[PDB]
Amino acid sequence: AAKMGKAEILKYILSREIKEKPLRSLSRKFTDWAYGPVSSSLYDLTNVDTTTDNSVLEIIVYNTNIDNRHEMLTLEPLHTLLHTKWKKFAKYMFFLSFCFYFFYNITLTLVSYYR
Amino acid sequence: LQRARTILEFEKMLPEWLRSRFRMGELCKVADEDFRLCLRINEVKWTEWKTHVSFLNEDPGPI
Amino acid sequence: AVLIAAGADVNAHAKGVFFNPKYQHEGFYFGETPLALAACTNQPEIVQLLMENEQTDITSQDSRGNNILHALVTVAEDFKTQNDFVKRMYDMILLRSGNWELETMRNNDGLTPLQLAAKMGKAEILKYILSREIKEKPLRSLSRKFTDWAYGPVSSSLYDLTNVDTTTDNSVLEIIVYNTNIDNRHEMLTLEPLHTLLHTKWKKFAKYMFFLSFCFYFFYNITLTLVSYYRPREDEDLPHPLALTHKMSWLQLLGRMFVLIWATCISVKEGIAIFLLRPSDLQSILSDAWFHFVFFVQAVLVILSVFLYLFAYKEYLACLVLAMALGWANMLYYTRGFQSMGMYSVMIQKVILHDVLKFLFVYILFLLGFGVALASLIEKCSKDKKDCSSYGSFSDAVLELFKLTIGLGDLNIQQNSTYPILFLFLLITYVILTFVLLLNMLIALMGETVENVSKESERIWRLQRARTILEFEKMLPEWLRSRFRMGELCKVADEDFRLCLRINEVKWTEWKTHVSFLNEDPGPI
Amino acid sequence: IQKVILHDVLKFLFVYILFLLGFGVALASLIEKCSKDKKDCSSYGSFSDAVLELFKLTIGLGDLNIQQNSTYPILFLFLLITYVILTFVLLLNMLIALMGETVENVSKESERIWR
Ligand SMILES: CCCCCCCC/C=C/CCCCCCCC(=O)O[C@@H](COC(=O)CCCCCCCCCCCCCCC)COP(=O)([O-])OCC[N+](C)(C)C
Ligand SMILES: CCCCCCCC/C=C/CCCCCCCC(=O)O[C@@H](COC(=O)CCCCCCCCCCCCCCC)COP(=O)([O-])OCC[N+](C)(C)C
Ligand SMILES: CCCCCCCC/C=C\CCCCCCCC(=O)O[C@@H](COC(=O)CCCCCCCCCCCCCCC)COP(=O)([O-])OCC[N+](C)(C)C
Ligand SMILES: CCCCCCCC/C=C\CCCCCCCC(=O)O[C@@H](COC(=O)CCCCCCCCCCCCCCC)COP(=O)([O-])OCC[N+](C)(C)C
Ligand SMILES: CCCCCCCC/C=C\CCCCCCCC(=O)O[C@@H](COC(=O)CCCCCCCCCCCCCCC)COP(=O)([O-])OCC[N+](C)(C)C
Ligand SMILES: CCCCCCCC/C=C\CCCCCCCC(=O)O[C@@H](COC(=O)CCCCCCCCCCCCCCC)COP(=O)([O-])OCC[N+](C)(C)C
Ligand SMILES: CCCCCCCC/C=C\CCCCCCCC(=O)O[C@@H](COC(=O)CCCCCCCCCCCCCCC)COP(=O)([O-])OCC[N+](C)(C)C
Ligand SMILES: CCCCCCCC/C=C\CCCCCCCC(=O)O[C@@H](COC(=O)CCCCCCCCCCCCCCC)COP(=O)([O-])OCC[N+](C)(C)C
Ligand SMILES: CCCCCCCC/C=C\CCCCCCCC(=O)O[C@@H](COC(=O)CCCCCCCCCCCCCCC)COP(=O)([O-])OCC[N+](C)(C)C
Ligand SMILES: CCCCCCCC/C=C\CCCCCCCC(=O)O[C@@H](COC(=O)CCCCCCCCCCCCCCC)COP(=O)([O-])OCC[N+](C)(C)C
Ligand SMILES: CCCCCCCC/C=C\CCCCCCCC(=O)O[C@@H](COC(=O)CCCCCCCCCCCCCCC)COP(=O)([O-])OCC[N+](C)(C)C
Ligand SMILES: CCCCCCCC/C=C\CCCCCCCC(=O)O[C@@H](COC(=O)CCCCCCCCCCCCCCC)COP(=O)([O-])OCC[N+](C)(C)C
Ligand code: NA
Ligand code: NA
Repeated sequence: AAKMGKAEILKYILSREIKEKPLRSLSRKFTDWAYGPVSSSLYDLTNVDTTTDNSVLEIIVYNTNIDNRHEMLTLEPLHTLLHTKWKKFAKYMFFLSFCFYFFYNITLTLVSYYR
Repeated sequence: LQRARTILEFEKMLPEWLRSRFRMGELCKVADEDFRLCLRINEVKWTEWKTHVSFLNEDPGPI
Repeated sequence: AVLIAAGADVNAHAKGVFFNPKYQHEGFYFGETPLALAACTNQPEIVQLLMENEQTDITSQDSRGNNILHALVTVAEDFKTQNDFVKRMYDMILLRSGNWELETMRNNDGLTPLQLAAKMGKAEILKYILSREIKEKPLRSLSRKFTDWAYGPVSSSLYDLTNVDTTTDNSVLEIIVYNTNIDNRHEMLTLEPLHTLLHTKWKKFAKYMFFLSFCFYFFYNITLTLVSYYRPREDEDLPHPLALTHKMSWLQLLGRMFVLIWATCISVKEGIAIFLLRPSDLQSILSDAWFHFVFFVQAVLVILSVFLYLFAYKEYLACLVLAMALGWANMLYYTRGFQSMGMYSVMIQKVILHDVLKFLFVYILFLLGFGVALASLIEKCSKDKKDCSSYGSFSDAVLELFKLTIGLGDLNIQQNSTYPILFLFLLITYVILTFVLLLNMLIALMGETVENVSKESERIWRLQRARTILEFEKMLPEWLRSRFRMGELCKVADEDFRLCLRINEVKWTEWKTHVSFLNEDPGPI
Repeated sequence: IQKVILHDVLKFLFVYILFLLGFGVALASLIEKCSKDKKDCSSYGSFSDAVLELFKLTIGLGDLNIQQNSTYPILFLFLLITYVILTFVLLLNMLIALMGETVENVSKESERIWR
């Protein structure tokens, strides 16, 4: 479904929640607790995070064939998962890549202007 | 979408011991003899009032 | 119902940390009592069942001092997210209580439920309270809006001004104008008693104090300009004219004395105002205290140039010229006295922040980047003739590319370059990026900005004028505050005298027999 | 033409003249006397002369010489670039965008106004 860009089916599978008791273990979304209007849910990450090969997240980002990649990344477990990777490690590696490339351009400029 | 490609390219050049330090999700028991890694999202809904029946924990705090 | 009949305590307080959460997603605050829980979860039949029991204490307070009405204000949200149940729960509990005990109670911050709604920006609840009108006879004195007379489609109403006008501390009007936290101040000032009240203050005193502030600041800039343009330019005529360092009995000497005195008065007045309203937020520095900052810098540069001449350090002339240029630019503050020019100044502020700053960042990158590459391609000109290239250094190349952008001068492609074809390639690439792409895209992006903010620019202007009105009101003497008095004293109920504001109205669509009124005879009496 | 003059052009001219006359006095009072050996050492030598130079810059005629007879040459260049940003980048481009809003509204009614 991720490979062929079927966004309606993909939304249904990633957030499937079965409240009936004998078939509850077929869910991928679970309610952990609730009180009044407030609740907290858990989303299954088994074959969607990048800990295995050909995961759902990797297939969507690198899929040059389909035309709706930027709509499929709005879906519910994928959006928070990219946010968590940016906050923990990815924002600091991006700043360090900027600093090394800036110092590379400064030095190349100064040795060419002051020949 | 452009920033997402930058994130996954940074993730592949990390050593395997450092991939284990930055770990998305928590190990949870969702059913009898069924342990899955899960991601937590909170929510507030004011429009559909129902009696809550299906839950994993009776006590609703951060535990 | 089975538990209450068997002796369950109807006054218990759930006071744990889950019921008083530090962050929003970790719990659910509702006011800690069983009556408040049933109201906040939209259960109107349990609320009715609880209030009929005579053991239920309807006026109790929780750990932070909130009663039942404070708690409903805290959980309220707008119509798209929550519908209108919270407003309906407020009305049902208030009428059952039957007096003014609940709405005059203060929490641990010292706030009534009316003050708390203004502080938290709850616009739906605030609209309901300010215009509450109860037509049923025994509960009529709980109203804040009264019908004075009516005849056919024409009627005249009175609005209670008790804790909303600025005659007391922490009034509703003052809380809304100075609330830098919320994002909907300019929507809340459209509400019914607040809008006419600002109109009345402008007509009676505030429009005349605004004109007098303009005249004094204009004469201050005229005199500062004339004594700086007409300095004694002679080397032998040393003394600076400002403040009369050599008393010479010259007529019109008082303008040179006016500038030194008036610059001190600005620097004290703006020194106090920046102290009392200090922002912890850069968006509030630009949206409230901008013209406090730039009037203060201008007055300091005038005082600082006086000390530099009296010690003769020659840098006094630089401080004077920066003070003149900033002074005439500061005249744009006074456009907010008109609707047409005031909305135009709102547009200027939005276009600078959304469009102009992004353009300047990319343009300077292209200017400095192409500037070094062209300058390092030019050979030495120490041989026979001088003046063989205008791109001979980095400073010279940047100046030539800047003049090309604004279209001044001439273009010579015959420089002293080692590679003349490569020189022309880089120069044409610069023209395409700036003349064809970036300047034309700036015009198109401004068209999108103008379309969005034109919907809101009238309400943003009225918020700016409202801050000017309340600042003028605080500098009046107490005997003169009594002369300009909003409202009239009216008898709205038996032994109940309130200050009220009158608003007239014509309604052609709902025909009814008029029953509730304060006066049988409908004229101006 | 009548609607654009009244709604857009008159507001532009008021703010432009304030910037023109205000920056004109400040630049002119920074220029030294030219009574010594050579004449014609500055084109900003008076208030009338400085206003003419800033007007020609706006409509793009002539040449630009930053080497005047200023006491403080860096301060002279700072005020001149600030004038360019306020008029060339901000006010002239915003005028085009505001005319687009005026054309959209009055095009609905312009046939009935003509009749
Ligand atoms: C401290 C010196 C500042 C200027 C320095 C220049 C470079 C630094 C630039 C820094 C970034 C600029 C961003 C400014 C954003 C807000 C501007 C603004 O208020 O827009 C207003 C337009 O009228 C103006 O005042 C704008 C004109 C530009 C400033 C004048 C240039 C200086 C002139 C001479 C140069 C001498 C400089 C001498 C000192 C170096 C209208 O806005 P508003 O809708 O009414 O809402 C704000 C008002 N409110 C907050 C009360 C509600
Ligand atoms: C698309 C159009 C827009 C373009 C805009 C950007 C384009 C910028 C264009 C730049 C072209 C000018 C540089 C060429 C070099 C000339 C020589 C020179 O004197 O350089 C000197 C440095 O000069 C400076 O430091 C410049 C000072 C102004 C800085 C930017 C203005 C701030 C605007 C804020 C207002 C914001 C408004 C408020 C916001 C609402 C030193 O070099 P030198 O070799 O030693 O020279 C001899 C020195 N001597 C002269 C004393 C003897
Ligand atoms: C907890 C957060 C940090 C955790 C991870 C940190 C360790 C790193 C993890 C793994 C090691 C890195 C593998 C190879 C590195 C090669 C470097 C290189 O060629 O540049 C690469 C940047 O590469 C970067 O990731 C930027 C940071 C430099 C890493 C240097 C490691 C030492 C740490 C710091 C040393 C002392 C500094 C101390 C600073 C205080 C190329 O950049 P690019 O963006 O990939 O490609 C260009 C853009 N493009 C896509 C358009 C083409
Ligand atoms: C019935 C209607 C009138 C009733 C009230 C009248 C009495 C006054 C009431 C109270 C007294 C005033 C208190 C202090 C005054 C200090 C002056 C000063 O520093 O300038 C202040 C203006 O201040 C003004 O209000 C403008 C009018 C000057 C008041 C002078 C009183 C004598 C009256 C006239 C004398 C003879 C003239 C005769 C004319 C025919 C500063 O202006 P600002 O706007 O506050 O701040 C700058 C803008 N900013 C916010 C961006 C920073
Ligand atoms: C225009 C100059 C061009 C050249 C300037 C160059 C720089 C340009 C810089 C900025 C451009 C803007 C310039 C500022 C304009 C003036 C301020 C103002 O707004 O006045 C306003 C009111 O003020 C009046 O009452 C009108 C003046 C009548 C005389 C009253 C004198 C007061 C003394 C009496 C007491 C004596 C007490 C003293 C002794 C005790 C006019 O606005 P309005 O729209 O008519 O108000 C109605 C608004 N409403 C309909 C929405 C409700
Ligand atoms: C074309 C004939 C041939 C040439 C004739 C040449 C000579 C012509 C002489 C005089 C006519 C000059 C204009 C005066 C009338 C403007 C009307 C207007 O819309 O004002 C508006 C603002 O506009 C201002 O008033 C702001 C200041 C403008 C500067 C002129 C001072 C006004 C007093 C005149 C003294 C003269 C000083 C200037 C001397 C040149 C009114 O403000 P507002 O009501 O709050 O906002 C409107 C929005 N609303 C309608 C929905 C509420
Ligand atoms: C000019 C004189 C020097 C000033 C320098 C420092 C001034 C900076 C101080 C204050 C302005 C910073 C923003 C604070 C308020 C945010 C609101 C906003 O509109 O920002 C916008 C622009 O912001 C950017 O991201 C542009 C990137 C660079 C801006 C700063 C460097 C100036 C570039 C070279 C200039 C030097 C040239 C000098 C020589 C020619 C964010 O983009 P947005 O999405 O459209 O915002 C929508 C609103 N929102 C945030 C709520 C979503
Ligand atoms: C408050 C903050 C706002 C300030 C303004 C805003 C920030 C503006 C940012 C930067 C402005 C200044 C840039 C640094 C260079 C200094 C210039 C210099 O000193 O010239 C000297 C060094 O010149 C060189 O060595 C060659 C150039 C080196 C830097 C390469 C520029 C490309 C950067 C591209 C990306 C940069 C930007 C990226 C996008 C933003 C020599 O030059 P000269 O011609 O031989 O001098 C003759 C006189 N003299 C012989 C007596 C000495
Ligand atoms: C995917 C495709 C995109 C990229 C494609 C390339 C890949 C990039 C990789 C490498 C770059 C290849 C150049 C090698 C470096 C040599 C430079 C050199 O010698 O200067 C040469 C000029 O050079 C130019 O003017 C053109 C350079 C850019 C070519 C790319 C065209 C861009 C498309 C736009 C198409 C229109 C542009 C055509 C404009 C001519 C000649 O030097 P000279 O000054 O003549 O010698 C002195 C004069 N004399 C003869 C009297 C003795
Ligand atoms: C040009 C020659 C000298 C003329 C001077 C006197 C001419 C004045 C005579 C008549 C025009 C005045 C308006 C009367 C009719 C109102 C309709 C209107 O569109 O006005 C608008 C502009 O009005 C302003 O407020 C602009 C502020 C200054 C205008 C007057 C000074 C000119 C500035 C310097 C020029 C001198 C430059 C000379 C040297 C270069 C009001 O804004 P609006 O909200 O968009 O209006 C919508 C319609 N409404 C009112 C129904 C709401
Ligand atoms: C019908 C109404 C429409 C009329 C047109 C529209 C109205 C236009 C408004 C104004 C136009 C005229 C401005 C007044 C100055 C007179 C100029 C002068 O006489 O020069 C003399 C005085 O020059 C000086 O003393 C220095 C400048 C003083 C005023 C400061 C201007 C800043 C105002 C900023 C805000 C103002 C605007 C605010 C926004 C609107 C000397 O100058 P000179 O170079 O040495 O002369 C040489 C020849 N001579 C030696 C033989 C003598
Ligand atoms: C909240 C922050 C906003 C406000 C910040 C400041 C607060 C305002 C409060 C006080 C103003 C501070 C200046 C003190 C007065 C001294 C003036 C002076 O001596 O002239 C100086 C130049 O001066 C300049 O060119 C820059 C002046 C404006 C600086 C503000 C930058 C605006 C942001 C835009 C950033 C880019 C702008 C950078 C452009 C350089 C030097 O004089 P000179 O001509 O060199 O001397 C003769 C030449 N000689 C050396 C050969 C012998
Ligand atoms: Na031109
Ligand atoms: Na030209």
